[PDB]
Amino acid sequence: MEAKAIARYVRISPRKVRLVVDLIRGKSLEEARNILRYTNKRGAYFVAKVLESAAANAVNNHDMLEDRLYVKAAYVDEGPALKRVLPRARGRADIIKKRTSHITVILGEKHG
Amino acid sequence: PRAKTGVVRRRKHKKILKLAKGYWGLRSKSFRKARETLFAAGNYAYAHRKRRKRDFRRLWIVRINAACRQHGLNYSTFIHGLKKAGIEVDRKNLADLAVREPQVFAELVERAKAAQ
Amino acid sequence: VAYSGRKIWPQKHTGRARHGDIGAPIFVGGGVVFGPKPRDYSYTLPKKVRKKGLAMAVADRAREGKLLLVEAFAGVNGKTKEFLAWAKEAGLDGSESVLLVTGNELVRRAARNLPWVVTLAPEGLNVYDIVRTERLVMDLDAWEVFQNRIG
Amino acid sequence: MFAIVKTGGKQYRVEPGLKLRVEKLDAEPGATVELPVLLLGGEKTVVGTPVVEGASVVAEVLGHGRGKKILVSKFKAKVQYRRKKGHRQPYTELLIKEIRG
Amino acid sequence: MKTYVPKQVEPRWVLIDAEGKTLGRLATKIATLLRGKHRPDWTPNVAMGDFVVVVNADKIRVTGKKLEQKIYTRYSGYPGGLKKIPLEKMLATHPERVLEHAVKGMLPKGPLGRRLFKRLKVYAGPDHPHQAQRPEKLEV
Amino acid sequence: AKHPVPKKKTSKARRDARRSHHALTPPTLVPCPECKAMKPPHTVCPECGYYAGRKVLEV
RNA sequence: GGAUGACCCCAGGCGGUAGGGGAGCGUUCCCGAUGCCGAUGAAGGCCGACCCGCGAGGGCGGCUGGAGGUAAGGGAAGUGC
RNA sequence: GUGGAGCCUGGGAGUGAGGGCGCGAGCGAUAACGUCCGCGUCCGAGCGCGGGAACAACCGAGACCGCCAGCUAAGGCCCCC
RNA sequence: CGUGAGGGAAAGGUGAAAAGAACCCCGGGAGGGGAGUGAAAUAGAGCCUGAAACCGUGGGCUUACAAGCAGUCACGGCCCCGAGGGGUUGUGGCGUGCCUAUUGAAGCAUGAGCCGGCGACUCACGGUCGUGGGCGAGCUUAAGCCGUUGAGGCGGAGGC
Ligand SMILES: [Mg+2]
Ligand SMILES: [Mg+2]
Ligand SMILES: [Mg+2]
Ligand SMILES: [Mg+2]
Ligand SMILES: [Mg+2]
Ligand SMILES: [Mg+2]
Ligand SMILES: [Mg+2]
Ligand SMILES: [Mg+2]
Ligand SMILES: [Mg+2]
Ligand SMILES: [Mg+2]
Ligand SMILES: [Mg+2]
Ligand SMILES: [Mg+2]
Ligand SMILES: [Mg+2]
Ligand SMILES: [Mg+2]
Ligand SMILES: [Mg+2]
Ligand SMILES: [Mg+2]
Ligand SMILES: [Mg+2]
Ligand SMILES: [Mg+2]
Ligand SMILES: [Mg+2]
Ligand SMILES: [Mg+2]
Ligand SMILES: [Mg+2]
Ligand SMILES: [Mg+2]
Ligand SMILES: [Mg+2]
Ligand SMILES: [Mg+2]
Ligand SMILES: [Mg+2]
Ligand SMILES: [Mg+2]
Ligand SMILES: [Mg+2]
Ligand SMILES: [Mg+2]
Ligand SMILES: [Mg+2]
Ligand SMILES: [Mg+2]
Ligand SMILES: [Mg+2]
Ligand SMILES: [Mg+2]
Ligand SMILES: [Mg+2]
Ligand SMILES: [Mg+2]
Ligand SMILES: [Mg+2]
Ligand SMILES: [Mg+2]
Ligand SMILES: [Mg+2]
Ligand SMILES: [Mg+2]
Ligand SMILES: [Mg+2]
Ligand SMILES: [Mg+2]
Ligand SMILES: [Mg+2]
Ligand SMILES: [Mg+2]
Ligand SMILES: [Mg+2]
Ligand SMILES: [Mg+2]
Ligand SMILES: [Mg+2]
Ligand SMILES: [Mg+2]
Ligand SMILES: [Mg+2]
Ligand SMILES: [Mg+2]
Ligand SMILES: [Mg+2]
Ligand SMILES: [Mg+2]
Ligand SMILES: [Mg+2]
Ligand SMILES: [Mg+2]
Ligand SMILES: [Mg+2]
Ligand SMILES: [Mg+2]
Ligand SMILES: [Mg+2]
Ligand SMILES: [Mg+2]
Ligand SMILES: [Mg+2]
Ligand SMILES: [Mg+2]
Ligand SMILES: [Mg+2]
Ligand SMILES: [Mg+2]
Ligand SMILES: [Mg+2]
Ligand SMILES: [Mg+2]
Ligand SMILES: [Mg+2]
Ligand SMILES: [Mg+2]
Ligand SMILES: [Mg+2]
Ligand SMILES: [Mg+2]
Ligand SMILES: [Mg+2]
Ligand SMILES: [Mg+2]
Ligand SMILES: [Mg+2]
Ligand SMILES: [Mg+2]
Ligand SMILES: [Mg+2]
Ligand SMILES: [Mg+2]
Ligand SMILES: [Mg+2]
Ligand SMILES: [Mg+2]
Ligand SMILES: [Mg+2]
Ligand SMILES: [Mg+2]
Ligand SMILES: [Mg+2]
Ligand SMILES: [Mg+2]
Ligand SMILES: [Mg+2]
Ligand SMILES: [Mg+2]
Ligand SMILES: [Mg+2]
Ligand SMILES: [Mg+2]
Ligand SMILES: [Mg+2]
Ligand SMILES: [Mg+2]
Ligand SMILES: [Mg+2]
Ligand SMILES: [Mg+2]
Ligand SMILES: [Mg+2]
Ligand SMILES: [Mg+2]
Ligand SMILES: [Mg+2]
Ligand SMILES: [Mg+2]
Ligand SMILES: [Mg+2]
Ligand SMILES: [Mg+2]
Ligand SMILES: [Mg+2]
Ligand SMILES: [Mg+2]
Ligand SMILES: [Mg+2]
Ligand SMILES: [Mg+2]
Ligand SMILES: [Mg+2]
Ligand SMILES: [Mg+2]
Ligand SMILES: [Mg+2]
Ligand SMILES: [Mg+2]
Ligand SMILES: [Mg+2]
Ligand SMILES: [Mg+2]
Ligand SMILES: [Mg+2]
Ligand SMILES: [Mg+2]
Ligand SMILES: [Mg+2]
Ligand SMILES: [Mg+2]
Ligand SMILES: [Mg+2]
Ligand SMILES: [Mg+2]
Ligand SMILES: [Mg+2]
Ligand SMILES: [Mg+2]
Ligand SMILES: [Mg+2]
Ligand SMILES: [Mg+2]
Ligand SMILES: [Mg+2]
Ligand SMILES: [Mg+2]
Ligand SMILES: [Mg+2]
Ligand SMILES: [Mg+2]
Ligand SMILES: [Mg+2]
Ligand SMILES: [Mg+2]
Ligand SMILES: [Mg+2]
Ligand SMILES: [Mg+2]
Ligand SMILES: [Mg+2]
Ligand SMILES: [Mg+2]
Ligand SMILES: [Mg+2]
Ligand SMILES: [Mg+2]
Ligand SMILES: [Mg+2]
Ligand SMILES: [Mg+2]
Ligand SMILES: [Mg+2]
Ligand SMILES: [Mg+2]
Ligand SMILES: [Mg+2]
Ligand SMILES: [Mg+2]
Ligand SMILES: [Mg+2]
Ligand SMILES: [Mg+2]
Ligand SMILES: [Mg+2]
Ligand SMILES: [Mg+2]
Ligand SMILES: [Mg+2]
Ligand SMILES: [Mg+2]
Ligand SMILES: [Mg+2]
Ligand SMILES: [Mg+2]
Ligand SMILES: [Mg+2]
Ligand SMILES: [Mg+2]
Ligand SMILES: [Mg+2]
Ligand SMILES: [Mg+2]
Ligand SMILES: [Mg+2]
Ligand SMILES: [Mg+2]
Ligand SMILES: [Mg+2]
Ligand SMILES: [Mg+2]
Ligand SMILES: [Mg+2]
Ligand SMILES: [Mg+2]
Ligand SMILES: [Mg+2]
Ligand SMILES: [Mg+2]
Ligand SMILES: [Mg+2]
Ligand SMILES: [Mg+2]
Ligand SMILES: [Mg+2]
Ligand SMILES: [Mg+2]
Ligand SMILES: [Mg+2]
Ligand SMILES: [Mg+2]
Ligand SMILES: [Mg+2]
Ligand SMILES: [Mg+2]
Ligand SMILES: [Mg+2]
Ligand SMILES: [Mg+2]
Ligand SMILES: [Mg+2]
Ligand SMILES: [Mg+2]
Ligand SMILES: [Mg+2]
Ligand SMILES: [Mg+2]
Ligand SMILES: [Mg+2]
Ligand SMILES: [Mg+2]
Ligand SMILES: [Mg+2]
Ligand SMILES: [Mg+2]
Ligand SMILES: [Mg+2]
Ligand SMILES: [Mg+2]
Ligand SMILES: [Zn+2]
Repeated sequence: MEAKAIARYVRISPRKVRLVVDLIRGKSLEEARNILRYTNKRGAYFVAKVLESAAANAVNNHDMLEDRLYVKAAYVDEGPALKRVLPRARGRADIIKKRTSHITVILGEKHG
Repeated sequence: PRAKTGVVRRRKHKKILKLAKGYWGLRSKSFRKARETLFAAGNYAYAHRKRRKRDFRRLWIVRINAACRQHGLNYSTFIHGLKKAGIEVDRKNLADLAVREPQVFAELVERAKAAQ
Repeated sequence: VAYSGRKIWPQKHTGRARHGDIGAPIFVGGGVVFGPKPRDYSYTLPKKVRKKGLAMAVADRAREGKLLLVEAFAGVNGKTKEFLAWAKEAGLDGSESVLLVTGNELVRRAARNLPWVVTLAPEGLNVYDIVRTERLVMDLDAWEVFQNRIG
Repeated sequence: MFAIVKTGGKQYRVEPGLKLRVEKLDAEPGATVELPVLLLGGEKTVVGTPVVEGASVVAEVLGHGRGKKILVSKFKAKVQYRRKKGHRQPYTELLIKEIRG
Repeated sequence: MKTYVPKQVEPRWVLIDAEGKTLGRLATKIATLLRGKHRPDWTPNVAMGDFVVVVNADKIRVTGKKLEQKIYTRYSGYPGGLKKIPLEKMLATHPERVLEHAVKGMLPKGPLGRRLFKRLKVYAGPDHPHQAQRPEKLEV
Repeated sequence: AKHPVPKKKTSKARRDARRSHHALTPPTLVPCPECKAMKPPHTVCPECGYYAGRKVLEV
């Protein structure tokens, strides 16, 4: 049995969040929580909520035990980018892409 | 009436791109790069089909030569002896003989010396 | 095309390709090159060819034995059920498509709605319709004017 | 006991029980054929000069087929010369029945 | 029938007394032994030659005035980094390098020939430390 | 200066090779000897406010 | 050879830019079609180491897709990047 | 001498920047990867193949496709080969 | 956008029917997990199909003594599917991108970041050959008129 949670359209650049998501793949739920708590990155906040929300579903909807849960799989996909203008010198305009993430966490049970 | 590109072009590209599977980077992913690589690969094959026939013969000649010198004569002597003997067993088979059936090869070496 | 005739950006020195107006067929939304315009596809096929074609088309059916001439149309008076009666009676069960040619409007009205029947005034006889069909059925009055056109 | 035969411009070492692909032969499937012999070896050893007179190898023809398609492609740069030709080589499959020494 | 290919076989060890021999002419034979072209089952894409032990490398002999005139050369990549060492000195300082440098240039370039040169064990002076391998003495 | 510029697009392979050092090291944490919760060493425990065996801070 | 592009046998030609000629493939549309294929699944998409073709291509099978498609033979072009 | 020979009428072109090499000249300096003619050749279009370390035009040779068969050309046969 | 005359876009599709997802759970929300609707929910409104470039996760093979237009030919190792085949690549051989322009380009000469879609030899009238048919010392109508409503006929002025 698995349980998952997906935060879509998170306004942070995929490349940045993955750095944090990579930190908790294959970790026990307790270990991951410990890591995200003291990881000095903006992404840590977001990855945290998806982890908890996935753990929630595991205990609530899917008949799994919080004391067995580990991060079986986790990944960030990229969502639609938010394009914005950045005025440069000599009249030229640049286009900044404020990117977007779809964060997924999938939880499984470590029997024994 | 109008006949827009529609389906035709995507299909032509996929043919190529499937043929280019396994290649490095854009060569297996980009249609244009795939095509440039496939052109080279067509000429290489044709050329290497022709040269495979050479590549093996040279191996055969090296091997026949190795077994000949064990019996005190060289390849160039061995072949001439065979010609004078009128033996027409080819180099593909001579080499196989030289390794699998050494006593049979010995006999051929004998007739090669006898011929001159 | 609707757009302006202004040169969209200077000839040289921009680092972009050279262009004129955006109505140019190279642009999306621009004009088409050598596309269709209103056209008259008709032409004047030699009268002797047409005439000869009519004769030939009838002859081909006649040779097959698919051609039938009729003197009159018994009980048909403008009702489809009536034509079906007579049609059946003539060996026309609808298993073969029939071009019915007669000047009797009443007979044409009764038979026009059949899926397997094309109908024609004798002045309207033509090789397309003849070739399209499997059988040709003619009013003697029609067969008479047919004789006049190909004579 | 092995034999060395010669069919279709090429030479092969055959033993009974072996299946073999050679150039296409003009012979109905199921028929049997005698192949020329250049050398017999194993127990006795006889050296054909160039062929050995009394000896022949009897093979049954299992069938005829066409080899897997090779794409022979020709391209000349800066000239717009490109050629694509598909080639399947005909072949006949033999089963070596006996070696008539 | 597709051509025979040998599975890996136990490598033969060989011993050569280089004393009094002509440098270049002994070099070729060792290269040959290394390649394995003396074996009827030779295959060009695998290391299947002999291991070749050479002794008395310092006692190699050379014709003409090469002892004074043969200049071995090394480039360091720095400006003015071209070092010229004549044969006399090379024998006087690292004599086993003479047979080595010769044999190396007669082996094929690339990964394989590079590993074939590793199968060449050359020593100056009559003694070699491979008695464990029990090398077969060759006259060449 | 004359405005240096990349000569070729960086390949997906070379881009990713450059990033072989970009991996994060997980935070270094030890248990708090009072409340067993994990925390950075040499820092006053944010869970129970204990450091050096005594209460230092309200949490 | 047989009598005609029915297939077989023997022989010779077949590098190719500008360029001439020939034979085909596929795309949109019309006649064929008041027909035929189609929810027991149209088109389109993703596969295939299978089948036919020198090739352009055409089949067949699996997944997707969920309402269209369209033969033999002919016709006409906004017809192949 | 029956040849992708030749001649006649007609349809369709492309070309009208050539280049190396050998031999015969002019020009130049018995200079130029020079220049301008002549006869031939090859590259052009044979940047397809073997040789010349590599190298359009030097030597060998005109590549329809296939073969893990055979003979040779130039060039080669101590090792790389 | 432009002072102004003037220039001038992009942007269509859930489903048969909103039946447009009550309630519960994590979350500040966004989002998601169950429940429910539906024939179908990777039909969930950022909605038919959903190609490619591009980004990622997992798996198999492989790579830290090696010299490269990235392939190709041979052999071997490993993985897969069941005298065969598919994937992968260690070693060995061979190997100067595509296009354009040029006497000559891998060329340190032009163009091209990559992918998808738009994108260039047509039409009218006349001419000149060839060709498929009709009639042949003759051939043919034009505008129009009648008929049809995807029916054809008449019309001889004129032209060759
Ligand atoms: Mg950190
Ligand atoms: Mg909980
Ligand atoms: Mg400006
Ligand atoms: Mg950008
Ligand atoms: Mg940007
Ligand atoms: Mg299109
Ligand atoms: Mg295409
Ligand atoms: Mg397309
Ligand atoms: Mg497709
Ligand atoms: Mg296609
Ligand atoms: Mg690959
Ligand atoms: Mg491969
Ligand atoms: Mg790739
Ligand atoms: Mg890559
Ligand atoms: Mg890609
Ligand atoms: Mg190709
Ligand atoms: Mg070939
Ligand atoms: Mg070749
Ligand atoms: Mg040969
Ligand atoms: Mg050859
Ligand atoms: Mg070889
Ligand atoms: Mg000898
Ligand atoms: Mg000979
Ligand atoms: Mg021979
Ligand atoms: Mg306008
Ligand atoms: Mg306007
Ligand atoms: Mg204007
Ligand atoms: Mg103007
Ligand atoms: Mg204007
Ligand atoms: Mg630019
Ligand atoms: Mg640009
Ligand atoms: Mg401009
Ligand atoms: Mg323009
Ligand atoms: Mg305009
Ligand atoms: Mg528009
Ligand atoms: Mg338009
Ligand atoms: Mg428009
Ligand atoms: Mg257009
Ligand atoms: Mg135009
Ligand atoms: Mg037009
Ligand atoms: Mg009009
Ligand atoms: Mg016309
Ligand atoms: Mg008209
Ligand atoms: Mg009707
Ligand atoms: Mg009707
Ligand atoms: Mg009908
Ligand atoms: Mg009708
Ligand atoms: Mg033969
Ligand atoms: Mg067997
Ligand atoms: Mg054959
Ligand atoms: Mg075969
Ligand atoms: Mg070329
Ligand atoms: Mg080239
Ligand atoms: Mg090119
Ligand atoms: Mg050229
Ligand atoms: Mg080309
Ligand atoms: Mg020896
Ligand atoms: Mg010497
Ligand atoms: Mg030392
Ligand atoms: Mg080499
Ligand atoms: Mg400066
Ligand atoms: Mg400067
Ligand atoms: Mg600078
Ligand atoms: Mg400055
Ligand atoms: Mg700069
Ligand atoms: Mg640059
Ligand atoms: Mg990239
Ligand atoms: Mg990657
Ligand atoms: Mg890098
Ligand atoms: Mg810290
Ligand atoms: Mg507290
Ligand atoms: Mg022939
Ligand atoms: Mg030829
Ligand atoms: Mg040709
Ligand atoms: Mg030209
Ligand atoms: Mg022709
Ligand atoms: Mg097409
Ligand atoms: Mg067509
Ligand atoms: Mg219809
Ligand atoms: Mg219909
Ligand atoms: Mg049905
Ligand atoms: Mg259904
Ligand atoms: Mg289905
Ligand atoms: Mg369609
Ligand atoms: Mg297909
Ligand atoms: Mg379905
Ligand atoms: Mg389908
Ligand atoms: Mg409908
Ligand atoms: Mg279709
Ligand atoms: Mg149709
Ligand atoms: Mg058709
Ligand atoms: Mg028709
Ligand atoms: Mg039209
Ligand atoms: Mg067009
Ligand atoms: Mg000719
Ligand atoms: Mg000629
Ligand atoms: Mg002419
Ligand atoms: Mg023409
Ligand atoms: Mg033309
Ligand atoms: Mg010109
Ligand atoms: Mg001129
Ligand atoms: Mg001129
Ligand atoms: Mg000139
Ligand atoms: Mg000139
Ligand atoms: Mg001379
Ligand atoms: Mg001269
Ligand atoms: Mg002069
Ligand atoms: Mg002088
Ligand atoms: Mg010159
Ligand atoms: Mg000169
Ligand atoms: Mg001169
Ligand atoms: Mg000349
Ligand atoms: Mg030219
Ligand atoms: Mg050449
Ligand atoms: Mg020529
Ligand atoms: Mg060469
Ligand atoms: Mg050459
Ligand atoms: Mg060479
Ligand atoms: Mg070369
Ligand atoms: Mg050259
Ligand atoms: Mg030169
Ligand atoms: Mg020979
Ligand atoms: Mg010679
Ligand atoms: Mg040499
Ligand atoms: Mg010699
Ligand atoms: Mg070397
Ligand atoms: Mg050799
Ligand atoms: Mg203004
Ligand atoms: Mg304004
Ligand atoms: Mg304007
Ligand atoms: Mg626009
Ligand atoms: Mg709808
Ligand atoms: Mg609707
Ligand atoms: Mg709440
Ligand atoms: Mg709550
Ligand atoms: Mg708040
Ligand atoms: Mg919600
Ligand atoms: Mg959730
Ligand atoms: Mg929900
Ligand atoms: Mg249900
Ligand atoms: Mg159903
Ligand atoms: Mg789906
Ligand atoms: Mg759907
Ligand atoms: Mg969708
Ligand atoms: Mg729909
Ligand atoms: Mg999507
Ligand atoms: Mg995709
Ligand atoms: Mg991976
Ligand atoms: Mg090293
Ligand atoms: Mg290694
Ligand atoms: Mg392999
Ligand atoms: Mg395999
Ligand atoms: Mg390789
Ligand atoms: Mg070159
Ligand atoms: Mg190309
Ligand atoms: Mg130019
Ligand atoms: Mg130029
Ligand atoms: Mg020039
Ligand atoms: Mg280059
Ligand atoms: Mg370039
Ligand atoms: Mg470059
Ligand atoms: Mg230029
Ligand atoms: Mg260009
Ligand atoms: Mg750009
Ligand atoms: Mg790309
Ligand atoms: Mg034209
Ligand atoms: Mg005409
Ligand atoms: Mg006529
Ligand atoms: Mg008339
Ligand atoms: Mg006139
Ligand atoms: Zn604490």
